[PDB]
Amino acid sequence: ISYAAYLNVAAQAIRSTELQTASVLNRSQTDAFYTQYKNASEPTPITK
Amino acid sequence: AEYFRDEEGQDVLLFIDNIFRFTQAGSEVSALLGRIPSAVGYQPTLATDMGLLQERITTTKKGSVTSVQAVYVPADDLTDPAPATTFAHLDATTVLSRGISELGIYPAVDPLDSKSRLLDAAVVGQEHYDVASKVQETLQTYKSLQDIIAILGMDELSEQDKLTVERARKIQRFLSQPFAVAEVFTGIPGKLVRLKDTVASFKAVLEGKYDNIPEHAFYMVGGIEDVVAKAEKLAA
Amino acid sequence: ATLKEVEMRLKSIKNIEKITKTMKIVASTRLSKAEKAKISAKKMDEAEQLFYKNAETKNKELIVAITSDKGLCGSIHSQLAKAVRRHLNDQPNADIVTIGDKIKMQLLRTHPNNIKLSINGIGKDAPTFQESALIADKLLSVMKAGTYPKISIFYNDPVSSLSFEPSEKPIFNAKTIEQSPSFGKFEIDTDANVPRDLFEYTLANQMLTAMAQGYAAEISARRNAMDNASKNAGDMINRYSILYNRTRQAVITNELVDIITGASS
Repeated sequence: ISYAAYLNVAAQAIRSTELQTASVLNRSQTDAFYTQYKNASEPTPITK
Repeated sequence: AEYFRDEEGQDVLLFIDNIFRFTQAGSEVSALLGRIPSAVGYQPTLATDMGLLQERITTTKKGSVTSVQAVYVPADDLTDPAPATTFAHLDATTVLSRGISELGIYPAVDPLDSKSRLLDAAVVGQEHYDVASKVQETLQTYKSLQDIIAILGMDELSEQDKLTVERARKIQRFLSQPFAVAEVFTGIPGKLVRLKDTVASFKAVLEGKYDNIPEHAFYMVGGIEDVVAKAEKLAA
Repeated sequence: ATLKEVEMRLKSIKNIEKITKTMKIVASTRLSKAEKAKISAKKMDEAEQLFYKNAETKNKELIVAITSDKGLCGSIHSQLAKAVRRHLNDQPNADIVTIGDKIKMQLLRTHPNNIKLSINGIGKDAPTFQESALIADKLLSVMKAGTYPKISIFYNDPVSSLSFEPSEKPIFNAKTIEQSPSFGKFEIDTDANVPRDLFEYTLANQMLTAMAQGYAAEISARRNAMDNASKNAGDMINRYSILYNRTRQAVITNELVDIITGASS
């Protein structure tokens, strides 16, 4: 758990407060896949 | 020609310019003669007259006559019936295109519209044929990507393709050979390059050996050695 | 025929024009949001830099680069790729982390050796702290960022609103914080592991800024490029229009001649 991952989780939690905006929700919802690569082969894409 | 071919029995040469005029002349008289005009207006006896003429030019066992025939294509439409039926009777053709003339390449021979029955991997051997195969493929790719090139930049083509495109642009420029008869017009002293030399020169270019120097270096100059030197000239 | 093949091809060109038009406009809309983000991000970055500058910022390595999954953003993808290749001559065998596919592919061609981590699923969205945070967290764990004595990040700085110059900057390692005379310009006790915390925090904050600069450059380039496309397509409309007109006339003439020939008999 990186310090900024800790802060990130806190930020997401903080919009849960009652009052909300779409950009906030977008800032609290994103997806990706981090893919490893070798010195070649790509270990299977794992969702970020 | 026949007197030389037959009676003297010594190999000749023959030049005909234009054999479109032969067809054309026939079409003019045809109307007056009273023939129902065939398509485009050509004489109905177009096929026979051309046929007879082109079989009176031939290599018999009596003698061998190299002939050079020049076809004025009207409006440069090859689909016109008189040029079309000419294409049938020739043994090799090297159609020269106005577009390639606009590109400034003199000689202006279209490189995807040339044929000879002498281009074979037996006749000029596998190595020559292989060299030619790659040239054809490269240029055809370049022609294929002409649409894409115009609509969007060349940078928006695939990297692999960009190598091909760069090579082909070089091949296109490379193909110009200054002619000594055109020395006046070009203003560049002509150069004749050996057949053995030609195969070598293209082989190297195809392997991208000398691909590292400008397109302008390849432009309006002779053989590979000349290109190398012309890079030095430009470099100064 | 001639006539129909001209017409269908001209229709294609017309449709292409319409699409390139559509994209160019939509690009402008999208671009507005992008620019707004880039300002806010850059301001945030300036605060971190305030520390590093005042501190004295004096420094296998890491290379990180960013170019979206999607292409057709002009030569954003390949100008940055080319600028990676030059500084990957410089580096012996540095590990390239490629954030988004387009640069990943190009770099993969240049070396498959150096590519160790890559991302995918970033470009379609505008960058957000969430993305950056997760990317940073995975960067630390997977690549063990501290091993690299120097990190460098590559992005496209949107130099002018019609230009983009591919740009790089150096992310400062925890070592940097340690050996900078930042004790002489700031105060921490020792209980906090300010190097290990600040390194992590600015790993992401610097990356997010880079992503914002990049995203803006991508969308800006896409607008510029698609605009130039529209121009090129227009010219082709005119060229095929002349062909169409000539072809139409020719068809009338050729058909007419056949009719005359029949009538004459």
